[PDB]
Amino acid sequence: RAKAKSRSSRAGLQFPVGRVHRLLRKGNYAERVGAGAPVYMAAVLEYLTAEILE
DNA sequence: ATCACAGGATGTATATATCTGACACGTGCCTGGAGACTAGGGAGTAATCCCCTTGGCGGTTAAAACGCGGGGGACAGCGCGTACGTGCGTTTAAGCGGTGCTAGAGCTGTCTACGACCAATTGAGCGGCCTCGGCACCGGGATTCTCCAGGAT
Repeated sequence: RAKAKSRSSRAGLQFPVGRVHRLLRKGNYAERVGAGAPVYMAAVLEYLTAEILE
């Protein structure tokens, strides 16, 4: 049994990834969401967040 | 000097006849709509808890309302001159039609890596709690604005 590990850490991100994946698959955006979509998106939201805050 | 009218010139709308290709209708599929069936999760209902909206009171205070005087902008009127509009004649390449080539859209069939799904485990994040520190406000002083008088242009 591997230890549970936050994806944000894995991706080197501060924004949550599992949650983004979760949001993407529902809200009825699509029947299915690919593994790399949540990750790509989390990076984008984080990037923009940084620009405004900076 | 201005009004209107009549004539000409021009451009528009009108009826007419003919042409053609874009619609209206019919045929033959064929695959998506409709009927029939079960299974189970979402929506509906009521309980009820308590948070937050409503209404009311009294002070106190800044903010609105009102009035007056006077400068400054909005507006109308005038005249200059030039930058556009209109019409003519020459030049351009747009549009039409047809030809020929093949690059890439669109569809078929096969196979497999990917994600939905489900059950188990747990730690990342949310609610509630205390603590005190950055921000808002007070009062005083510094200096940085605007505006008028008087002396230049």
